[PDB]
Amino acid sequence: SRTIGIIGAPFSKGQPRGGVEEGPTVLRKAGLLEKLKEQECDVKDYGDLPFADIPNDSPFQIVKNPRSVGKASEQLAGKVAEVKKNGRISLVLGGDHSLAIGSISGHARVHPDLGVIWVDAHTDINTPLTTTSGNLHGQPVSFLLKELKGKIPDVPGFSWVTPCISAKDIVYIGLRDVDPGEHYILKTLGIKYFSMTEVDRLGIGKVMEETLSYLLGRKKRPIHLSFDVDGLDPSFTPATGTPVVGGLTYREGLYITEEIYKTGLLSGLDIMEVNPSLGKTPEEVTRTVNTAVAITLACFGLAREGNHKPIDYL
Amino acid sequence: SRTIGIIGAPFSKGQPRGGVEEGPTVLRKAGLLEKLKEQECDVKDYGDLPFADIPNDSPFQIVKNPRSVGKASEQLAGKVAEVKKNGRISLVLGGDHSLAIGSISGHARVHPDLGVIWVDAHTDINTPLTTTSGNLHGQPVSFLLKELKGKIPDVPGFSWVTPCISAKDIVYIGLRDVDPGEHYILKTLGIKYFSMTEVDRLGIGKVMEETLSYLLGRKKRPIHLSFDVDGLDPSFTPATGTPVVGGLTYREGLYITEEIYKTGLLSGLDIMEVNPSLGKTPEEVTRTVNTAVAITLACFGLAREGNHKPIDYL
Amino acid sequence: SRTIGIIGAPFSKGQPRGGVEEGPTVLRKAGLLEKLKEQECDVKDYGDLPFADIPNDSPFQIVKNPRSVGKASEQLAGKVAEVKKNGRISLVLGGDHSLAIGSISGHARVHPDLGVIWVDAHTDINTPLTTTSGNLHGQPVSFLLKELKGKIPDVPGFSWVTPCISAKDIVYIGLRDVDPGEHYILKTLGIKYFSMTEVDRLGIGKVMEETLSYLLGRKKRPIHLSFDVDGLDPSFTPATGTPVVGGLTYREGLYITEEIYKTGLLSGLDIMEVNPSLGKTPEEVTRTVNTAVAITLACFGLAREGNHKPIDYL
Ligand SMILES: N[C@](CCCC[B-](O)(O)O)(CCN1CCCCC1)C(=O)O
Ligand SMILES: N[C@](CCCC[B-](O)(O)O)(CCN1CCCCC1)C(=O)O
Ligand SMILES: N[C@](CCCC[B-](O)(O)O)(CCN1CCCCC1)C(=O)O
Ligand SMILES: [Mn+2]
Ligand SMILES: [Mn+2]
Ligand SMILES: [Mn+2]
Ligand SMILES: [Mn+2]
Ligand SMILES: [Mn+2]
Ligand SMILES: [Mn+2]
Repeated sequence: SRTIGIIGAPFSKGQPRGGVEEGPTVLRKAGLLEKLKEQECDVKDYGDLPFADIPNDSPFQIVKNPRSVGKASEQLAGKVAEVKKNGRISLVLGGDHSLAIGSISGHARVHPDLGVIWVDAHTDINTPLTTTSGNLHGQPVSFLLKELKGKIPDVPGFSWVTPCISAKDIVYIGLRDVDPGEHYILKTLGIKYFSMTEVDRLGIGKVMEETLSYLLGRKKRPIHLSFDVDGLDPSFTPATGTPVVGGLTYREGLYITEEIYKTGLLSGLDIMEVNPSLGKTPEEVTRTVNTAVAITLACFGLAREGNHKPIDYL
Repeated sequence: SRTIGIIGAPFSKGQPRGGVEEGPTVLRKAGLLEKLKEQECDVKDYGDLPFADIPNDSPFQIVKNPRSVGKASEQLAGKVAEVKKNGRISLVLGGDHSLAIGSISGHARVHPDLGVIWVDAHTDINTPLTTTSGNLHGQPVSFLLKELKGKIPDVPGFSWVTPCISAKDIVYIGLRDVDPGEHYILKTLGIKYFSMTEVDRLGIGKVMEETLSYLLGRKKRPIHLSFDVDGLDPSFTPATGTPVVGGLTYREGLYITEEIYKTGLLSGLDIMEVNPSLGKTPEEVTRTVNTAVAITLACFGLAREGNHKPIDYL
Repeated sequence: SRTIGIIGAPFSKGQPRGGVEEGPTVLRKAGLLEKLKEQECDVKDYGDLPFADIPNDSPFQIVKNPRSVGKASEQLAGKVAEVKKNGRISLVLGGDHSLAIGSISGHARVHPDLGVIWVDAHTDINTPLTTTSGNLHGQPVSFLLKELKGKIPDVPGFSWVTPCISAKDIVYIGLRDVDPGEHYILKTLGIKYFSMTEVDRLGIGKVMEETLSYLLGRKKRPIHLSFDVDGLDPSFTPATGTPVVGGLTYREGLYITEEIYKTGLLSGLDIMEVNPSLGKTPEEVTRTVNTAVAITLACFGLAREGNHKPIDYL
């Protein structure tokens, strides 16, 4: 049975806009925990993380808020490892995507053999040196990849980081706004990716087959799904900081997560970048939160074909 | 040549909301009959059915308005059988989906070998015992299936019903909100279905190929298409009683119906659950009615590639 | 390297509505030339064409503004041939689609072996005799096809036209509103087409593979892409004169143009039928222009997976 440990991560300093901190709150108030319980799920809530203010946090070169971002991820890694040791699937409610450094790092402490599926409009693989924005939510993958050690400078706040995945252990789905440095890294390291071009070419059906065969073909292993809500088209998730048109549909989002659930190997989940304050209308917030909840429920067994308990309904 | 008998079925008591009775009216005022004539069609209008008021209709256990629903379907079955005996394709304008009991039953009197394609967000296969709503528009398939006789109680109003299809004679397309009891029946009886998950997996092209091969592979036979407008996404058909997000697109809807037309075997058609009173704006009503008309026109030969008469246009 | 010659064609008299003349202006003000320069491109601007007023232009039978349309295309053919002789890809900003007579004709003077890809909701293949509207933007293909000479009357303004393509040298993508005479011609001449039905059936991936294999399988040759913005769904390009629902998505539009870019054979491009005055809101205009610019940028190398210069980014 599929058993979850919920971790709230109200953190925003990996990017400029403030409202992403309210991510955990609006998802919970949408009745996420209750809805999980209403399906097959054993849910334990490990609460929202207290991220202390680090008021003295001047840029490292162009990299903004490095100490705050680093500490938040350090804290999150500790909590994720704790929930994993308790035999539960970690469900991190973000919060900006810089937290993926902490989420994946903590997960990997307990399950070093994890494979990562990254659903996003962006690769989030800028280094502190290639970034032109300095926003750390556009950099987390570079901190995790072994191949890029010695390319990442000693950024204050990140001394605790030990890269825990290789180029072969991650697959991107949804990419349509990739920086030139990022594209260079992508091609250089030979990372498997399905940009929107590939999804258009192959269909999401083949994308998922290829994705799961790629990661699980050799050996079954724990899956970490890091889901940036901006992976989906802004017509479905508008209340987010860096929306890009031409995204994955609602249907494609549910297909990805249904197929992932059915492997029985989902081990860690990030639901990131929901910013209710960026909704142009109340309905836009509602639509974004509703979609994020739907995505989450699919990850833990809710199937569009229907679900039933193991009894005779007739 | 493709020859039609139109039957209006202004009936609503299979569900709570009243405006679905206006279905026939708004479709006709959209110029449906004229547009059919403007393509290849021989159209006879058998008028709107007069459904008498049965004011004494207390629930049967939780099942609501059983006598009214039963009589409406009994009447409709008689009219459908009449149009079929006249060598015409019955076109039923609904009205709520409980009327499918009458439509399919009457059709099957004349053509017992029919196969059913059911386009819907829902399976509509609750029994009077499994339903939690009591709304009969969520139950019609259970009354039609031979396998489920002895599971259906003697509901007042339905003594005339004799189940006329087996589990193998129906294919669902579009399913994304299926009750647990319904999912149990679906899996137990081995009914062929393409939920939105399958449509996402395979593409509507393969779905239609599989659907038609399934029903027609052994032997050519009459097709009954029961089309709930909520099968399509609410972005296309919002003025309907039980909308569910993540539906079939407009394009997928036309593809389904184009492919069905081209078999030359369409024998019965239901266009159900249009409720103009549920449109949030006049445009939403217009959009819903326009889409329903477009779907209908495709069923009778209107092709997106173009149509032409058998002459030399040059 | 991919090298462009921009030609503004502010012309509207191939159809009734006036604002399409502002096409070049709003695309340029959207920063199109700058954005092309911001990617790999050598851009020369050959300016906007001065189309003299021909006030004496009474209908030829039902065909409207024949002399004005004919002269505009004659002028455009001269400019396109000039840019082609200069070793550049002609980029024509329309303007209504009647200008395709001039664009393709001029291109073909320099590269007689061109193949045409026509992205549109319409076939634009009515002759002056089959048209029921008389609008010349619905007729340009008939003037270009060799097979139809002797079917085209001596329309004033078009004596300069010499048909330059055969039935085999054109592929349509996007068709969903085709007149009966047009469908007759399509089927009679055996022209390759992918209506929305085929796109639904096969997926845009297979459509592009088949399209390019069809045109380029035997021999590599220059490609002319004539892109009517109404090929895309009106949810993406609403500010256009003849919108039709159920169109190609934004994603499909970018996939078509990405795949075309990657052949290295794009030789001529038309971006047609943008009419800012038909936007119901400022945002609709913006959305239409934004989409058209995005389509154009994809034709000249902008890839959703990312782009990078030939250096070491690390
Ligand atoms: N690549 C960006 C966006 C990162 C998004 C983070 B994610 O996916 O968690 O939301 C954007 C860089 N871009 C450079 C030029 C254009 C504007 C900013 C960056 O800041 O590095
Ligand atoms: N399955 C439902 C909806 C039926 C829709 C009828 B159709 O497709 O003609 O429109 C809904 C049951 N559901 C149970 C719990 C949630 C709310 C109601 C039911 O009432 O049985
Ligand atoms: N086929 C039409 C539309 C042409 C669109 C031109 B394009 O693709 O550049 O935008 C429409 C003919 N139709 C006949 C009956 C219905 C209304 C007009 C025509 O005018 O010939
Ligand atoms: Mn992102
Ligand atoms: Mn991200
Ligand atoms: Mn339904
Ligand atoms: Mn139904
Ligand atoms: Mn057009
Ligand atoms: Mn056109």
